[PDB]
Amino acid sequence: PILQVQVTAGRSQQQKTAFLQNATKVIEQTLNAALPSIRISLHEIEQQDSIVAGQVGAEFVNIVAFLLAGRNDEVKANFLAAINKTAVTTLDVSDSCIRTMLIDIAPEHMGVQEGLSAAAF
Amino acid sequence: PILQVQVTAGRSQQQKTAFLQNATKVIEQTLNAALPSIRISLHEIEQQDSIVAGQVGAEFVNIVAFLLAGRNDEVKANFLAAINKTAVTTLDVSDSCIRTMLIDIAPEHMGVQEGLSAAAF
Amino acid sequence: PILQVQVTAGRSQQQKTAFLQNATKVIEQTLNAALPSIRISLHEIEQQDSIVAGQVGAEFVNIVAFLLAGRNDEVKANFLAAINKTAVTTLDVSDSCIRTMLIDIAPEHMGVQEGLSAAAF
Repeated sequence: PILQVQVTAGRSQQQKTAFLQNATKVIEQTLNAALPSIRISLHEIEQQDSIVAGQVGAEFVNIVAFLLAGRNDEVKANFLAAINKTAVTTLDVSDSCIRTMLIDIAPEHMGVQEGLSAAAF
Repeated sequence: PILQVQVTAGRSQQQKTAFLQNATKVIEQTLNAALPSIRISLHEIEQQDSIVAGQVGAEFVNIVAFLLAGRNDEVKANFLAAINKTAVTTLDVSDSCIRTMLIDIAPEHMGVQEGLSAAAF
Repeated sequence: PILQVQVTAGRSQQQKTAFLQNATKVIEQTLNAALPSIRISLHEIEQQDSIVAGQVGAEFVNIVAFLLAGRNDEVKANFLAAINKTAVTTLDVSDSCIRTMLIDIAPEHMGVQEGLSAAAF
């Protein structure tokens, strides 16, 4: 499951390092995808370049997760809980402010190694 | 509805400030989501880091909007019109160059407060 | 089909220029969308701001492609192959490390020129 993440700006590397590290380790820990399938990208966002509720500058994370369809409401429900857990622990933010977004892609619609669709595996 | 936005780079803050402000106010004004549900993130893009039609460096906006499924073609159709309106007014761009992308997420597939899926509310 | 792209950081412009140029030319070359419909945005990502497999700093690309639904598994399958081809040729990376993500949007859910949904055309 490749992941892209927006966090409110202003963290040390190891925050935005260890977070990606146990984000990977939690993406394995969240069934399927050994390792080579997962990636995670962090892209910090400036205050006065974001708004939570209606207050510009409000700390935030949104995870968009692209996974290969065929997975269960409850394993997905499990991703969400452990990944909010990790984001909280190692990004030093609130549980409430992480918006994850689980996007299940079909094997013919993900272009992977060699540009052969994921289906062709 | 959390929002992520790519605009061609080169604006003053208040442009890329007031735009987010009435983008929020228009996201309320566009039925459902009181406030705490909405967020908006702006991420400006350099010329020669984007292309509209086939001409590198061409002013542009693309809004990706993540909303909770269950909403109507016409309220969505309403988002699009007022949000192109706002993007135009306060980002100082053309109507034609904003590409919005309405993505309706299911309540079990959005991880929100506490990492409990949105369904569990 | 508007495109957003994350590449591992560290390329010259013309890499991240010509890539967008034949990415456009290949998006035409991949049936439908004359030109004014396509856009492509590149957003480079720092090492220690990304992870492929579980190794922070690993060169990578992910293309998210937003296209208007109604297109065939095999033309999409064609996008993937030529666009991995182009990404490889002109971004100087491996075939295996590009993750594309084909997202087919419905004509009423894409807000385009004038903020009139794409359906209304």
